[PDB]
Amino acid sequence: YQPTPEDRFTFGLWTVGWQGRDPFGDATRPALDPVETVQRLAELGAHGVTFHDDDLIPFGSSDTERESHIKRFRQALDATGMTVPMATTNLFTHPVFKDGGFTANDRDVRRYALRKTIRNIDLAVELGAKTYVAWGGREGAESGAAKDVRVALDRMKEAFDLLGEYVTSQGYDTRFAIEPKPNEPRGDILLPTVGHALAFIERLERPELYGVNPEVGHEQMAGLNFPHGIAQALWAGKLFHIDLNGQSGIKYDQDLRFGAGDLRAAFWLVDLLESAGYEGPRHFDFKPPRTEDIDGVWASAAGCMRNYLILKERAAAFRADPEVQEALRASRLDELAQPTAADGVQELLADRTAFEDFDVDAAAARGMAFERLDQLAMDHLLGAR
Amino acid sequence: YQPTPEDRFTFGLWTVGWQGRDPFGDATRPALDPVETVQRLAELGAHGVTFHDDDLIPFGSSDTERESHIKRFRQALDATGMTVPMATTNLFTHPVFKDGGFTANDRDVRRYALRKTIRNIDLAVELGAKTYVAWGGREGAESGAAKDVRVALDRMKEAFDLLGEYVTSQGYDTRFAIEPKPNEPRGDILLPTVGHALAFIERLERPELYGVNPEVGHEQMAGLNFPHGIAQALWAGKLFHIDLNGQSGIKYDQDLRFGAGDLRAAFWLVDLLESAGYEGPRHFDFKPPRTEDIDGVWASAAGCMRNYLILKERAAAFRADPEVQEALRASRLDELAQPTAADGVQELLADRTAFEDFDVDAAAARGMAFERLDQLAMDHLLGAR
Amino acid sequence: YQPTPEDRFTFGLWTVGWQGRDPFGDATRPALDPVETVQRLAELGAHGVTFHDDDLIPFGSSDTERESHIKRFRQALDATGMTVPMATTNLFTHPVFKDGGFTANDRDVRRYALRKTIRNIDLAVELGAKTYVAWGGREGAESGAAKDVRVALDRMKEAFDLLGEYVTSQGYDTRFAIEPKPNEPRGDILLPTVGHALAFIERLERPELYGVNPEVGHEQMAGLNFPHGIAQALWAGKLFHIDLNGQSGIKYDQDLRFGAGDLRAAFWLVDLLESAGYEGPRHFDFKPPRTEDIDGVWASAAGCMRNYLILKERAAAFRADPEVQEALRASRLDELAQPTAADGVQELLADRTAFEDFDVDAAAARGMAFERLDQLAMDHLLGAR
Amino acid sequence: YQPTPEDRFTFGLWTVGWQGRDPFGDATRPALDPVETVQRLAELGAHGVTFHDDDLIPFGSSDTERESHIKRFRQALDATGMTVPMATTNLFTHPVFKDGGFTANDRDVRRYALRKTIRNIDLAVELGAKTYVAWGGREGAESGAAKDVRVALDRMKEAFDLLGEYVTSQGYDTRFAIEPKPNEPRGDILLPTVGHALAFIERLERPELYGVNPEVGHEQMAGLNFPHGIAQALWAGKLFHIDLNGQSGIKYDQDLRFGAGDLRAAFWLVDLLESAGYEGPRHFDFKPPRTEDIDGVWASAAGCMRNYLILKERAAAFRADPEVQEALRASRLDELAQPTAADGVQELLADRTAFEDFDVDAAAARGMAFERLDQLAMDHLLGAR
Ligand SMILES: OC[C@@H](O)[C@@H](O)/C(O)=N/O
Ligand SMILES: OC[C@@H](O)[C@@H](O)/C(O)=N/O
Ligand SMILES: OC[C@@H](O)[C@H](O)/C(O)=N/O
Ligand SMILES: OC[C@@H](O)[C@H](O)/C(O)=N/O
Ligand SMILES: [Mg+2]
Ligand SMILES: [Mg+2]
Ligand SMILES: [Mg+2]
Ligand SMILES: [Mg+2]
Ligand SMILES: [Mg+2]
Ligand SMILES: [Mg+2]
Ligand SMILES: [Mg+2]
Ligand SMILES: [Mg+2]
Repeated sequence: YQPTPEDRFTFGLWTVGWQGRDPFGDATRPALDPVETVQRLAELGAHGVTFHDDDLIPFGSSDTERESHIKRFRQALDATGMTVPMATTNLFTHPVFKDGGFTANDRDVRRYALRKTIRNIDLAVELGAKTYVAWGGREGAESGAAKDVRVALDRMKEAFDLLGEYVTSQGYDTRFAIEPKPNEPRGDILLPTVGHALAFIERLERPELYGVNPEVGHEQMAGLNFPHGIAQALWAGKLFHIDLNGQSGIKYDQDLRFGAGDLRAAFWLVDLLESAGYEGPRHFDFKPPRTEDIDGVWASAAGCMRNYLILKERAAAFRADPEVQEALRASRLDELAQPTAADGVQELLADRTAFEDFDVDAAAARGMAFERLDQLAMDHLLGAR
Repeated sequence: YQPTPEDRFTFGLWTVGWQGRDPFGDATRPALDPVETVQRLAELGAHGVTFHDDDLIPFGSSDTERESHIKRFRQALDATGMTVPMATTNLFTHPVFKDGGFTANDRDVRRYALRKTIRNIDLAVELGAKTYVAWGGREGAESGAAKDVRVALDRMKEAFDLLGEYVTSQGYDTRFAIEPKPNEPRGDILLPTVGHALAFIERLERPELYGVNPEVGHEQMAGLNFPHGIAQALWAGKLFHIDLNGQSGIKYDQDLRFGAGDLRAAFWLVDLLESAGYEGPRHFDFKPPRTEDIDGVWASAAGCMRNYLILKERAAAFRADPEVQEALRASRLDELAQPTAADGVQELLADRTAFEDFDVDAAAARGMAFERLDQLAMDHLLGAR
Repeated sequence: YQPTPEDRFTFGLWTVGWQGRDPFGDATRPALDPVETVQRLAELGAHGVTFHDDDLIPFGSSDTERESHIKRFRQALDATGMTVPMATTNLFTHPVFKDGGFTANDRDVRRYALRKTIRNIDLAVELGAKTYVAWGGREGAESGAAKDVRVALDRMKEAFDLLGEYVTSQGYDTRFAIEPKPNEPRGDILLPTVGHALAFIERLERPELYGVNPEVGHEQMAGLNFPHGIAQALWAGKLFHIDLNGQSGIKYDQDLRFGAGDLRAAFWLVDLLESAGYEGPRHFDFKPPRTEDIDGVWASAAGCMRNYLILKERAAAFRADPEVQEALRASRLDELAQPTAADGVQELLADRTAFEDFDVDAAAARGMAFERLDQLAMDHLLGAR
Repeated sequence: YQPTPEDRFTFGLWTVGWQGRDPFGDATRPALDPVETVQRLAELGAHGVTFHDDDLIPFGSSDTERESHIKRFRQALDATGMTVPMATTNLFTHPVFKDGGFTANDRDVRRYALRKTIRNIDLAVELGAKTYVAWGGREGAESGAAKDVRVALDRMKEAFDLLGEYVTSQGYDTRFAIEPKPNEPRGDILLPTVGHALAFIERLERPELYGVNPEVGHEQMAGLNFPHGIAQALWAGKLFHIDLNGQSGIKYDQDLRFGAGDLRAAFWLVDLLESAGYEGPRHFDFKPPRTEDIDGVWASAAGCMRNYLILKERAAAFRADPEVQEALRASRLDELAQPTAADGVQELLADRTAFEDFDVDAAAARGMAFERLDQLAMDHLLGAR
């Protein structure tokens, strides 16, 4: 279960780099230099790194000091072979984005938001990123009249159509992935789930430029089944990126290392990613618990990739097992793939077997055998098979 | 706060008609005849009624006894002036729909599902319904391998495209509203929120025939802000119907009378429905708590409409108040309506005031005054103003 | 991983005998004869069965029909060597209970409830039950003024006090175990968590005759840590019995088979009970899904036992592992067991190294080494180690 | 609805003094001088302020700087007639606490925590505090093996026992009030609910020196009924103090102003405390949103007091209403107060009307009349009545 760069595992600079501050405490670890992070990650067997502009270049740096940062970073990438698949904007930390970035009530703060973003898009594309994520963590409200949602969305649609026009005019090959989240730090964040984000993308001027970047713990802060949501992102053809971590319940977002939190949901997400051939980076946006020192950080981080590869093995052994292939026919998972009525309406209506002569009760009593199948999955996760 | 038929309040036959059975208990009230329900509701001041085929016509009734039911019902409507704005199918109760209706693994049960639905669509349109709701309460799973979600959705899309073709061929003016729900009775239901349902409708053959039918308690079983979701259904132009009730938390769906459960969320939903000019029925899909006898039922039911009209008054007094109109300018809710960059990209990029010369910190310190505004809403809800 | 009576695995008649009617669903299974259930669970390796009074004797039986159901049950237990370690009363199915048993507002319903419980305490004793469970499913409320809850804690205590007087006047060697649950079938239930039941006991006249019977799913309904809840109850000496099952987070109570739901909490639970030296029943309170026929009912009751036995084996190996031992030392679980200040408050107060010359910066710099310890735990659970 | 000291409304220095840094956000406000806060809260009508040791005296101060901060604070309290009813210790901000204070695995951190608490018990006593709050925010865990929780309940009890010995050896007229919280800043926190804190107290050497300090938001984090939780604590005689605020369901702790969040639970809370005759502080533990400047900080601290006073007035009128009295009788809240069986177990057992000749069908047919009683309650709250 040794990670190699062929596995496409990537991490955020801010993940291993998180210093330990939370609503009730101060930093527990030092600030990590992005060069030591690149180097360490490459020795852990990771494939790449990602970044918010303010992880790389500390807010309000001039162009000198901006260059000095990018250059020492670009040397650490060249030397390691590490790649930067995705980058993003910090439109949440500075006191100025307290009521948002793209949907801030103040018109000045909103146009700025966008200048800060376009500036970083040019660094991302230079460094090789093919996805540009946008997590609108400040777009929402703690009270009902503070934000009119129909207009704030007109604004959000305008801010994305503005970005879609600029990439189109510059000829970049970059695509945007919108990252939904139900709450935290705002009381309610706009586009709270993968569903909302999928529907919102269909109202942007050029929908094809836009997908989602789901995050495990996010959808589970809404008590939702993450593999189910990802299957709908896949069905739409909109899983551009995926953020992986752990969450132990409906509570504040924990950002545990992946495989921690809900373990059976972690197994079905690996199973689905792998059975549907997801190509993108397996990115860990997670937070080494502030109880740890730096050794615990790279450890927590190695554990993210270990559990991915272990669950990957158990999901392939499950799908491969003849007895489970048989168990799927027993539960009629082959009949689900069958068209309900390729032939059509006229045919269905006419069919007496489908209503008039249909023995409902015989059919009611055909057991689904779902439990035999789920214990086979349980033994395969546990390696009792 | 006297309900009149001009207020468009409507109820389900199964709401006041619910006998009191739950996962741990038996019926506490008798079965209510749909004629006594029509009559009683009209005397309460309601505008109309709705129905699942099996509320009206008891499952497997022949055509004689089917006619006998519809006719005595149609006489109670004629005599009262009561209207039937919406109807639907019970694709959840009978033991045969234990693994779904439209996405049942068994192909036979699926085509049947549809015959049962098309049959009822013809009764609905005859009776004057303009919306046909579909609540797929059995479409989901309690375990990961029991349902492949990408295929079950291909099936769900096919089942809806099949219905969209039949209305198109018969020339009916009926539209479909899809009702999302996170869970219960299935462990995870497909299309768990308004967001998911909006995005799914964009992949049906004729999207224009389809909207949502949100339900208050549903989105709050996902810990989500219901007014926020409804604003996105409105923005899309997809709020075809709305189901109103109460929910006191993330737990089993309670179906409390409306205004019960989350009261501040009830005030912002009325405020939004009214400020955006929703035309549809104000439908109460709720359940008189089984502690009640029949007097408690019509009482609980009258309380649904009372709280709608009381909250309606407080929302109009809030929007009307000069001091609150002033409070909205103070929080810059007028600037949210303003285009971010009608002029465009070139202009924004060039603008030094929007990035290069922008004083972030002055702007950071412009307080939002959100709290003064939310206490003004609080005094208006409470009638301290 | 095949069970035998040595494992003390038990199952209520109500669990495999669930007919599958839920809020929106008719029963999908035929009732099971009790005598068939003790046979089939004996053949799968069970220790014995438990029951509610109205599980074994139909409500209303008459008092020769009762005689008969008891003789048949007795003979089947004697035939298989199946025990009856626990029994309980049903104070939630019949409508006389719609407002509660011990705390209904109607006095005469609290008298019919108290007398009904004493009838089954006598029978339970004759059959060999040494624990009597009390789950007040209907005690609680939907609205605020409906229940004065300080006077309801008065009526709860009165009942449990008279029940204690009753069994001590009889010389009955039996103890009570109160089962908490936060909600369902009531909006909120009285004594909603483990901590709430434990606190109530201390105010009873004979605190020693009472303990707690916690369920996995009930504490998970409130997002609590079920292993921690079990540890506080063993710390208090009050874990008299337990109900094992699974639950996928905060929603309706599903009662999935033990092992399903939060699989790592089931790992951590079995590590606790086996380490604890808990020697009461491993009782399963689960429902086979209504998707399942009677074969699938037996694949799910066997799944319960199998999951617990894999889990015991994985937890046993985790704790025996040299690696894990060194990591526990590294995370100072041994320092946690040394007293903070056995040297009294006076030498603590004069210990200048406890404050004045405590170095908080060398103490704050130390990593806890919990991510590495938890990854060794994940490795054992997945059979990677 | 203007407050005055007669209303005993208090506020920690940490509440209006929150600078607004959250998980993803830098502080949006300047720190407040303590002396400015007692002045501004005195001018709004407060009773007094509370503090954590490191709120009044900066961590690391030196032991003349400490002298000075105490003298300045004293003089400002004496200037305004502001009291200091409660004080607490900060065992959660500094990294030495990252694994806990009283239950860190490191022994020497449990010694620095115990000594730090005793330093502030002395100071609190001199200033007039008759309640000492203990919120173990960092006591608990993120992973299972990290904390043996039965040995952590040993270390918790040891600390609270030595603290009891300390204050009785001193003759200090002060009592402790343990504050539960389910999670944040730890994945799960020890003593997570009211019931869990109440149960722990009974095992201490001097149960009488300890009570509970529950917060609205903390019980709501677990979806519990906060009015019911407060009623069990007054039933046990243990409500020593309270923290009032608001929370919109299950998610991170927001600490909204009292009145916001679950407005009807705030109604039902104030009905309980005013009916209860609770005469301790009405303490607000809230955060003005980080959206707000310092004027908006004061519009939110004034909102707290105003909401409680409207609510007291609406609840007072609900209970005084003839209509409500008759409805309470109709829902037999008076029968709930008559003993079930004051006539002992023996005449209960021979009362043939308690069982043999109890008619369960005429008892089951009776409505509880709770929807009508709850709608009269909704009418009072909205000022419709
Ligand atoms: O009545 C016994 C109780 O254990 C059980 O059936 C349950 O857990 N209800 O939720
Ligand atoms: O430490 C005192 C405690 O009351 C407070 O600040 C809190 O409620 N934390 O959640
Ligand atoms: O700002 C980038 C974003 O992905 C971030 O890591 C997040 O989702 N925190 O909740
Ligand atoms: O089947 C119609 C549907 O609207 C139903 O009332 C529901 O949503 N129960 O959860
Ligand atoms: Mg995140
Ligand atoms: Mg993310
Ligand atoms: Mg519903
Ligand atoms: Mg509905
Ligand atoms: Mg149970
Ligand atoms: Mg249960
Ligand atoms: Mg507090
Ligand atoms: Mg708090």
